[PDB]
Amino acid sequence: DAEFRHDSGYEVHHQKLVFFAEDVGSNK
Repeated sequence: DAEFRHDSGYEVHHQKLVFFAEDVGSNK
C-alpha cells in the first residue's frame, strides 16, 4: 500500500516537476 502509491507517485512526481520545468522552464 505505502510503497505502492510511493514509487507510483515517486516517478509520477518527477513527471509533474518535469512538466513544470518544461512549460515554466520553456518560457523562463
